[PDB]
Amino acid sequence: VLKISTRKTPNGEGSKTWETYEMRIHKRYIDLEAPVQIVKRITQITIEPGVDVEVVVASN
Amino acid sequence: FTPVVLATPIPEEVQQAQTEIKLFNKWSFEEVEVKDASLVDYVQVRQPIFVAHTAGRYANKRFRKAQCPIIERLTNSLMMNGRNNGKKLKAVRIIKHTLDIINVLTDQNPIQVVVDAITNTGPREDTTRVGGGGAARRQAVDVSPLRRVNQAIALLTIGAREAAFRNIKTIAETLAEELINAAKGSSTSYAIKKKDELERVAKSNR
Amino acid sequence: TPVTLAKVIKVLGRTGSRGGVTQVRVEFLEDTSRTIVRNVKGPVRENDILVLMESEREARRLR
Amino acid sequence: SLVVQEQGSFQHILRLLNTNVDGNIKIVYALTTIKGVGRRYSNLVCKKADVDLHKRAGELTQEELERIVQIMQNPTHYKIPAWFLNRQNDITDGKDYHTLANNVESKLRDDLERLKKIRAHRGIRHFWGLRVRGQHTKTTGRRRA
Amino acid sequence: GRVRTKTVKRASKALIERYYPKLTLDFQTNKRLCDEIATIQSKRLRNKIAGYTTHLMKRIQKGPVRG
Amino acid sequence: PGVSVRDVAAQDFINAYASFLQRQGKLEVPGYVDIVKTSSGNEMPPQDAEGWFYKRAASVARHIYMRKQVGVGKLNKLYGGAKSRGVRPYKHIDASGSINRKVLQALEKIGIVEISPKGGRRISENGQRDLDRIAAQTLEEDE
Amino acid sequence: SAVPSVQTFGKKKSATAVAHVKAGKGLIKVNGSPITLVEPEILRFKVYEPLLLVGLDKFSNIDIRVRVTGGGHVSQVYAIRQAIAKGLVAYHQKYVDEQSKNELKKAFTSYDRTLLIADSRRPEPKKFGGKGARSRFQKSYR
Amino acid sequence: QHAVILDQEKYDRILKEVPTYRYVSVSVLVDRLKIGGSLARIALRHLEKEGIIKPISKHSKQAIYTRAT
Amino acid sequence: GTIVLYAERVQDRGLSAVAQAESMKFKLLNGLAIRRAAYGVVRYVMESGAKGCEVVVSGKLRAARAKAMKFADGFLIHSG
RNA sequence: UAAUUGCGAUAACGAACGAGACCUUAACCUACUAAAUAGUGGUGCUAGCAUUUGCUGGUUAUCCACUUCUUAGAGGGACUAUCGGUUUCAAGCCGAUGGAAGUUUGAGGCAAUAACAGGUCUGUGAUGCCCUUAGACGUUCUGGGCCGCACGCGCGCUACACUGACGGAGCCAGCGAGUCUAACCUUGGCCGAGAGGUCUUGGUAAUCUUGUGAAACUCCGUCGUGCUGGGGAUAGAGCAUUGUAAUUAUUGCUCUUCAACGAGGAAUUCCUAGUAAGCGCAAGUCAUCAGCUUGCGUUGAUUACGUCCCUGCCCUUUGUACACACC
Repeated sequence: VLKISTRKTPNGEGSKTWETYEMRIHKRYIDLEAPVQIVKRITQITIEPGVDVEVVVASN
Repeated sequence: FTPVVLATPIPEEVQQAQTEIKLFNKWSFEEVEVKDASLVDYVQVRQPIFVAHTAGRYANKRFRKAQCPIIERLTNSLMMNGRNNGKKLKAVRIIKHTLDIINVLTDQNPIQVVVDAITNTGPREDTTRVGGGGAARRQAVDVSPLRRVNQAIALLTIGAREAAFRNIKTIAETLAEELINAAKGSSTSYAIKKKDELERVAKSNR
Repeated sequence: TPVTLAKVIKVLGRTGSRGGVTQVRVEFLEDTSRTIVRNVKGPVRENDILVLMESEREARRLR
Repeated sequence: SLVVQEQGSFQHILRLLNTNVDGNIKIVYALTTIKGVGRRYSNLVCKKADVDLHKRAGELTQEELERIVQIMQNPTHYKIPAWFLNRQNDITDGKDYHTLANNVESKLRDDLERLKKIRAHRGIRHFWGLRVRGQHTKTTGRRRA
Repeated sequence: GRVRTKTVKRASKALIERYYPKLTLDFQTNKRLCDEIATIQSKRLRNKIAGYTTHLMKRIQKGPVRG
Repeated sequence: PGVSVRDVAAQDFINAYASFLQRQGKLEVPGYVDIVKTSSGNEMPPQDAEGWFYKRAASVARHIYMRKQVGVGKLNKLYGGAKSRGVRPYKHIDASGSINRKVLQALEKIGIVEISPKGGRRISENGQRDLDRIAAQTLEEDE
Repeated sequence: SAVPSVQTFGKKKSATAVAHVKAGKGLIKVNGSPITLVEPEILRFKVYEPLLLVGLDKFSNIDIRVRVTGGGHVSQVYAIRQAIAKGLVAYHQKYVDEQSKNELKKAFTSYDRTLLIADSRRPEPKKFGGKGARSRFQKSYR
Repeated sequence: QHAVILDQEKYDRILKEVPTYRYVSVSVLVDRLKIGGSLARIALRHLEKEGIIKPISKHSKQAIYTRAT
Repeated sequence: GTIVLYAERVQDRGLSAVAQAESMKFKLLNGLAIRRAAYGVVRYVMESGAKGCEVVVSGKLRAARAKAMKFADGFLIHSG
């Protein structure tokens, strides 16, 4: 949960009213064991705007 | 008391004095009566407990404050003036010590010495700020048996609090000195002083 | 020193301009055949027992 | 259990370093009446001087009083590190000192005189009676004296 | 205080008018009926409504309700 | 019947072992240890001048025992209290590093502790048995 | 082999305290140490409390591992006294008999200081304008 | 002032008086006598030699002793 | 080559309040009047399948002291 | 009723915006789908006490199992339920029982119509007009200044001590942050009283810092009512740290000087339950600097469950010579 707190006013007039904006970042990981085709296949068949995808090879 | 044993010891002063009767720290709740009617139902001394500390919840419905033992209601009124707020553990240690001092000074049940003090200090009648007209005079209303316990404890702690300030004694001492002078209105008790002052005023402007 | 107990039957409302005083009706404990209206300071419900100083009085409206 | 009495051995209010030192107050905090010694220093000098810190100032023989005064003025010779000292790396002598007694008002008067003579800014602040460390003076520091 | 709004009470009056024989005196069962004969956008409202429908029920079976 | 240090009162235990250490002659009380303050947060030097170093050392032995590994850093904050900053508010302030360190090195010489993998120290079999033998003594001290 | 054990927890504020109750020789340990030594001090009997209202003999046939995290010094105490009394009634629930279990419940709720039902109190958010959740900075007018 | 050193005569009082009162604390010895209080705490460890006074409650904050036996 | 620009039309420009906002600019930039250009955009939105519409113009409409004319129609909600 | 919230009364009938619904957060779930970046039980391998099988640990995966605690998806759950007391025996209120929760569940986000000559042109490469434009009111550079101190007012920090201070030892959070064409969050080793130095290390992060081993606090002792070891202002001397740069002390560290303040006058602010108050911590700022704010958890109460007496706003009645509207 990203949080940003600012003052509602530009400049400094009025009762001191604050705000707080959020950005919510959801992470999860799925493990698979698949040969040549099903690797790049699975990366591009399941793609979507807004959703970031990155695949790690293995080990180190 | 049929002392049973298990893989992790558990002391003998623990097994006995507990599983038989649910004493206080180790004082008995039985054989202690509120020696004044009209103040029972409120001064709660009938449900026993070991330490004057519980996850209470007496500020939701109005009168629920009464199913709270007066011991813990006494302790809770100890922890005040800014520097003491919230330090309950300290207060229970004060009160536990206050009862030992009392018991020594006059046999009896210390928990009875306390209950005695609350009853004899709650003002029977009191003064209210009536309209009066200009120099607003007063009127002499009576005070609730809930307040009779409320303002009592209130006086019995403000007494021992202001007593043991820049004085060589401790809180458990000036509280065992203020409970003792109130368990039998010695009139050298700060509370008894205020009490016989309210009733005095409430008798004079009626 | 004569002292009279009194048990609540019913609670009227609340007087005093600030709202401090509460009117109530009580039995006379030792004698059920009496019934007097008194002014109170603290919070009073039903069945709780007053402690009357002067056992006559019986007042009413209060600011 | 030091429930011991001592007859006429106890002697309250003695004198060290030209200052008056009460006897009825404990050793560590007794000495601290002396301009130049404080709680940590008086706690340390009495250690090196093999003084039983539990005593009162009224106790301790003139012998045990001599092993304290001596260490106190020549402190660095008794495994007392220099950071514990109130005037290290002087400015006109380069030695580590720990001035005591009247010489705390003396070397203070001197230091203040030094950087007043040379007319440094800080000095002029000491002269005008103002505040010399860069604190504010607009809202605070009133009442004076 | 807990004073049910008109949006709630309106739905309560409307159901009972055209679904009395099916509706009962129990909240839990009523609650499930609403999901079969009414489209509601939030769970609380449906619970809020179904709770008030049963309120009218427990007093219909006690004499006719005013309106 | 099989005593752990996890069966002894931490006040009783550490009081006991910190005497078994002082009367055992050998540890290695640092050159200072009569002038030091244990933390810059503190105000005065420790009141038990003669053997406070033995107090801490014992406490650490117990403390590493009931863990996996604890370095100089973790110990400096463990013993750090509050620091009066005069007319300003209080904050947390870490304790002396030289103190805790010299404790952890003087405790290797007596094989109570030892450098562990993953960093920090760890109680050894030599010391594990050593606190498990004095655990009894202060648990059997009922006449 | 794997023993007939059960597992309950007890939360007070931010103190969730896991418990384990396996059939054994009657040991009762919190955080690698016997329950006799729970050293927040005066609140000692607060953790003894469940072992007395229900009869000291009930535990002799069962082992108690209680590990605690979070909260504070007092909140952990109420969190462990709750984990204990909740595993006993959950032991009779599964391995023993219904009649016996309610006998244990009845011994608690007739005394219940939380014991086997979670105290729902939590802290309230601060909002801008003061330092407390309700408390407000001092204003000065004219 | 008070007394932060035993005057021996002062040691006569402590051995022959404290068995009178059934409550003896740090402040008790300070009020009735004029002990320093620093030497009252030590007076209590001493008075538990063969126990002129008997203990019931010992604590850093509070010391609660009684009469003899 | 690692980034490519595409080009749609629009999902009926009578519902995107951005294109309409841009329209009100141009209309007034094309010398058209306040109430004319306002009612005009609104009526286009109503006849575009919307539930409601509100076009507010703030500033100095008749010069000097500035004002604010609200031209709204249909059904609107504000709060939750 | 918290509410133009509703029951109703009804020349009104039927409706829309606002309130409510809603959305977020905190509470419950042994029911479902899962987990070497979260856990637990067994098992290897291993250490110590007891050896009576037992108790406490080590082992980044030894192997196997599971989802209670953790995470977050999908759902369930409450609707003031059930009973009673009241009232047009209507909306509703009160009590008791049950329930994770019964105060709009706690707390918020959002928030109509109409208005103000409120503030902001010093956030804007938003802007009309004027001003000025090469002796510049443009930009940049060196130095100084914004902090200057007889004094008046506001917000605050530390305090006046024993319900404490100091010294040991006990030891428990949650919200959070963190390094590319770069030097952030930093463990551990060593060095140094300290503050800090040096050598390595992990972490683009449920993995590493971090169990953020926080403070209040618990305990054990020293001091003993003494402007006292309560209090830490003023000031001297020295070591370091940030930075091109520290004097007008940036901050940190150590020694010493050891003030006012003995509970605060007329007045006056804030507050109803995990609330007040006390306690510290992360985050903003940030090269360095928090006594400031935005949040967080730890400890955790006295009183009220009322009224219109005061100060305000709301509705209605009423007066009006007010409409630039009682400035």
